[PDB]
Amino acid sequence: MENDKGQLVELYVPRKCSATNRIIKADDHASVQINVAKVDEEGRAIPGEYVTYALSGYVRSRGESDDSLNRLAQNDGLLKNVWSYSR
Amino acid sequence: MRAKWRKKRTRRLKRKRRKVRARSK
Amino acid sequence: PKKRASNGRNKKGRGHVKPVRCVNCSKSIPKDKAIKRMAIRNIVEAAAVRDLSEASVYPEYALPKTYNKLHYCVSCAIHARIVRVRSREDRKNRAPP
Amino acid sequence: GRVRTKTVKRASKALIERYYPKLTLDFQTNKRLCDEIATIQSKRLRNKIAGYTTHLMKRIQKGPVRGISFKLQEEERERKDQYVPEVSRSNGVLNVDNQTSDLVKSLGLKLPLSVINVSA
Amino acid sequence: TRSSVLADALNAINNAEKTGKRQVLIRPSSKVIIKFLQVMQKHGYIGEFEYIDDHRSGKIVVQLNGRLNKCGVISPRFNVKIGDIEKWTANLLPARQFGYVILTTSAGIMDHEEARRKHVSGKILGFVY
Amino acid sequence: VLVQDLLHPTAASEARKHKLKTLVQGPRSYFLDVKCPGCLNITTVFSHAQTAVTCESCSTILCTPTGGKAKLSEGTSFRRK
Amino acid sequence: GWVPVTKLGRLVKAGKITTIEEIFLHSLPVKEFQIIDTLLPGLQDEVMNIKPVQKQTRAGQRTRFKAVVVVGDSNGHVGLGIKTAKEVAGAIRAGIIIAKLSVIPIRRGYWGTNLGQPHSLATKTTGKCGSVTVRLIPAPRGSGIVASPAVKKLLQLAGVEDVYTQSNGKTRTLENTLKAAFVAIGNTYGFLTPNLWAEQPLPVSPLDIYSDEASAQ
Amino acid sequence: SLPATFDLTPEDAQLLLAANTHLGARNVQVHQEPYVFNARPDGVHVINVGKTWEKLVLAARIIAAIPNPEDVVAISSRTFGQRAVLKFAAHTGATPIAGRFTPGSFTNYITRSFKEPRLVIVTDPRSDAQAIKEASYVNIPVIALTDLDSPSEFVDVAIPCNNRGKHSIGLIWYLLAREVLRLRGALVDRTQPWSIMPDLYFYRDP
Amino acid sequence: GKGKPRGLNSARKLRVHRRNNRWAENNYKKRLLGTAFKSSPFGGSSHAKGIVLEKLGIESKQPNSAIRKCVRVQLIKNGKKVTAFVPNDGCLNFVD
RNA sequence: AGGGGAUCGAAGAUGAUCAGAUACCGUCGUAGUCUUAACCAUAAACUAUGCCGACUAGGGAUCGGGUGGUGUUUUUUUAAUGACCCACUCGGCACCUUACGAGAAAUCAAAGUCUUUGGGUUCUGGGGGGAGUAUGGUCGCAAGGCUGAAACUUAAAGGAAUUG
Ligand SMILES: [Mg+2]
Ligand SMILES: [Mg+2]
Ligand SMILES: [Mg+2]
Ligand SMILES: [Mg+2]
Ligand SMILES: [Mg+2]
Ligand SMILES: [Mg+2]
Ligand SMILES: [Mg+2]
Ligand SMILES: [Mg+2]
Ligand SMILES: [Mg+2]
Ligand SMILES: [Mg+2]
Ligand SMILES: [Mg+2]
Ligand SMILES: [Mg+2]
Ligand SMILES: [Mg+2]
Ligand SMILES: [Mg+2]
Ligand SMILES: [Mg+2]
Ligand SMILES: [Mg+2]
Ligand SMILES: [Mg+2]
Ligand SMILES: [Mg+2]
Ligand SMILES: [Zn+2]
Ligand SMILES: [Zn+2]
Repeated sequence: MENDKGQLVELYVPRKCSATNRIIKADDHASVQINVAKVDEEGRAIPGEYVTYALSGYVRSRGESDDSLNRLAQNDGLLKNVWSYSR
Repeated sequence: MRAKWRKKRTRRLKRKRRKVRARSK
Repeated sequence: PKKRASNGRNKKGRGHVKPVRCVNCSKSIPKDKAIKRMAIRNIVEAAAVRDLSEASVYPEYALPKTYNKLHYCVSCAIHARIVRVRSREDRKNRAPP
Repeated sequence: GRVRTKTVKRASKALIERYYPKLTLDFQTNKRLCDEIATIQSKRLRNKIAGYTTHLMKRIQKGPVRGISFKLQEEERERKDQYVPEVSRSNGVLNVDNQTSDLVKSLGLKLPLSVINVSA
Repeated sequence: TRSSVLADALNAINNAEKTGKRQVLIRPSSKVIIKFLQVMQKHGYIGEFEYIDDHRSGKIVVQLNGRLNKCGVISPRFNVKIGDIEKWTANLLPARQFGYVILTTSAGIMDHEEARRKHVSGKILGFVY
Repeated sequence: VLVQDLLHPTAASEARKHKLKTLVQGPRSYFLDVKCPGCLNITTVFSHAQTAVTCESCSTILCTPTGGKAKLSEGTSFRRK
Repeated sequence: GWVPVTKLGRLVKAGKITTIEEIFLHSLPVKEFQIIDTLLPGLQDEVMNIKPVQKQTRAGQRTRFKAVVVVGDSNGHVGLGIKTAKEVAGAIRAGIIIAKLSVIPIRRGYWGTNLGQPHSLATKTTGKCGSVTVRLIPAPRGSGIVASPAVKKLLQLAGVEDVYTQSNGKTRTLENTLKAAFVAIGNTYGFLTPNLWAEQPLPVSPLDIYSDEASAQ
Repeated sequence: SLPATFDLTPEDAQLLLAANTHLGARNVQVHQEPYVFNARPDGVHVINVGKTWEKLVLAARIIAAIPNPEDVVAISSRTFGQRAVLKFAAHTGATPIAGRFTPGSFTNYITRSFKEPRLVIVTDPRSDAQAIKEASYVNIPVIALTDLDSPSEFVDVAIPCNNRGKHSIGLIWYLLAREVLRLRGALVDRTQPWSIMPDLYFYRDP
Repeated sequence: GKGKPRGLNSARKLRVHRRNNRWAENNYKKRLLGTAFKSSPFGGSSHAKGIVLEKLGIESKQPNSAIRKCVRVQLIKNGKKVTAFVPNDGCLNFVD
């Protein structure tokens, strides 16, 4: 949200649901941001180094949080099978 | 008074003004 | 406001049933709004069962109960029978015991 | 009726919480402990209190009591934990359903076998 | 009976978006629905859509992102007098710096901004933002 | 649910939907060649019928109609398509 | 002395989080009012309204006092707090606090044309509470705040220079009106416009980066 | 982006089938689940144990990704989880909650049960619903042991198992722990059936 | 979708309907029926000059106890008889 | 206007009750209640919720129809039937649970998809009384139905929920 001359104006460009791309606003105290850790050879789990996702309070209320995550992590590489895109 | 009795009240009242007016036709 | 979704009592897809006469006051009341008890009981009673068997021909006989459907009128249902009156919530419960 | 007020019962809790070592099954000494460790304004209330911190003490020795947890118990249990020497791969093979086995066949490999069926 | 086949295809979209979905199937499609669908896509408010061909009137599968708050239809196709395009965008768009009135002119189904640049006007279909 | 392939639905969950609610709609009736070896020729019957279909030359009955699929008669034989 | 009892509280006092925009970014639940006191000290209290309410009891009539308070700077941060105690100053102490907790951001904007510093709104927004709906509309500069004296002060403290308003319903009930105007400017930062379509990497949480420098003992 | 050896071993499958973790629910069957796998006739559905193990891994991945391993709470008011969870928390960072939850533990600093974690493991979202509801007032991701009839409202990543009873719960909890340790961890290498008995995590007697 | 017609040719029905319903306006009806000119002691004009018939002592409604000094007036352009209050302390002493 | 007229029973008459008791309760019982041929056109005629069309969320029952199964049961010699069990699917009467959403609330799968306000169409309401009254027209054998004002008066009347 720039201004007259290129300068950045208006604080705070909010997070978004990785699932719906809706804005995750402040009073949305039901939203969630999962940190999934990257792992290296021989199972070591590398502290402070995550593949991360964010889900809106909406999606979680609707119970879609598990399925939505399933897709997301898997077509990113953390799952193998589980989720199907057909029904 | 009960509405239905008041509806009956004016039914009577009406039938009377129906009479009086008829004396004059 | 509206006090019940069954309104008075239980009729959805009909518009007219047919009055039964109340067993206790003779009041007419729709059949589906009736409040109904199957009063079954032995023709004898409590203590008479021994005296009955004993002063009889036959080995223990058989014994027959009396089967009587009962149709109360709401006010009659409340004044005695099944009624209490229940809280806003407990009202919703259709379970018998 | 001799049901104790809250002030008493509450004081027993708080005491047993932070002075379980010291204290005893005995009232008389539990009595005297109170004078040292805590401030009370009447002889009566102190007795009142101690006779109940005594009572509470007396059946803690025979298993825990809700409300009171002086950490020593939660660790006493955590060591006390252990069991087993059997498990539940003996003997022979795993008995599966038709479809369980198909679940096996359609993902993995090695598995002992055993069929079933069942009805309505 | 269906009066505006457009109205259904718009509504259906909005509902999916609101329910947080990513795709709608709509029925039964028309030339008009497609072109309206096409404008929305030109500006990002949906992704890819696809015409499946029943030997009937058609179905459409739309794939939507999430940048869509509303896509509505204007029920009578009111005539608009190029001077009064202003008044419309005002009544029913969120701000003057984005969002579109999309309408039907003699020179194609176009969003009001294109309509202005080309200098044509006409009747008014719905809108997007 | 929330995200899925409307365009490539699975054959089973497609097979179980209503005949007008599949992706593109089509019938799930079928035709067969039917024969009772008294003769040497086969007649073609619709899986559903309404008319009690008689064979080529012989007054015979082949099937009686029902509320849907015709019941083929007594001892016969058939092959779809 | 402070002594926080919050992962978030400790981190703030510990000078590890400098601005609320951070908190709003990760949508952190605030519980300790002193958070928004060190985090935003330019605030000013406003007692919007005070009404007597009363209750009947098995031995008494509890007439206590309800007070509505709005706090904010005049620079994009509001908070509306409603509390009822039986002393008036008591109701005003607590209300200010509650209103500090409720402190939220405003997305302000230009009526149209870039120029220098957002003076209005980014979109129209509606807020409803009870029967009242308050509808906020972008307006050219020097339009002012077109609103009734209560809502105008709320928009002012919230830091909006020019906006239009329309209201609907029994607006005479101040409690619902401000709560709806409060919802309305709150809604501005959940409105997705094309300038916010750009994907962002998803920032990392203060609760994890200063994991150590938070935490109980 | 896949480990390589973290495939589902034959001994684990054996492990799981013996515990009946794959034995689903009956007529009941929440629509929100493709974790299913063919209806075993007369009631029971069979649970895709691969996707079980595979969720479990993700669970573990997420769990041992909390900087301080203790604000990883394991709830279970279900007795069948109480013994298990206490054990889980023992072996890993994890603070435990067995027995009664007590409401106002995530909201309300004033409470003495007060936690403020970064993640919740939980065993029956029906029985332990207070925790799931509470956390969603305050931004806490929720890993959860679910079944074929469990409410997936506000639980991300469901470990699809069998809270019908017995060992399954314990089995999973053990496996959970057993994996969170094999990660940046105080453990080992390849197969390694692990020292600790799986029957340690179990509901006791009578 | 409830109510009114929407269509592009339904202008007439839309005007008629309004016409029909405007009648429930208390002020509109008074205007169009010419109630003013017809009822109402004045013509419909702002003031009216009349002649004093008797001085009244109207007793006030509850919850007020008083005697409101008034006058019976016969409007000149009219013959219409009307009663009117005489405002302020005394003033009835001025009329006759 | 005929027939019928067992029953229960406006009216009437009576026994009691009561300060009174034109009633409630008890008795007698006219009309009526039933039927034919004509009238009448109103009911809290109610779900106090117009109709057609789309979309939006879960669950177990049930009525009708249909499809599927090396299902159960009927014995004869196995079938064929029939009733039953499981899955699915149209269309019904409803209930359960949630609520994204709606509401002033009670509540509501519509009373949702509405100030981010437009799918098509019908009808009615515009503070309370005055009053469904007056008047005219029209229908009716009548009782009455439909249509249906004003003068004047008045600051409330009303809804839902809360505490007493
Ligand atoms: Mg005469
Ligand atoms: Mg009421
Ligand atoms: Mg009542
Ligand atoms: Mg009826
Ligand atoms: Mg005021
Ligand atoms: Mg009128
Ligand atoms: Mg006079
Ligand atoms: Mg003249
Ligand atoms: Mg008779
Ligand atoms: Mg009499
Ligand atoms: Mg008498
Ligand atoms: Mg009499
Ligand atoms: Mg009527
Ligand atoms: Mg009704
Ligand atoms: Mg349903
Ligand atoms: Mg069959
Ligand atoms: Mg007054
Ligand atoms: Mg009450
Ligand atoms: Zn009765
Ligand atoms: Zn033949």
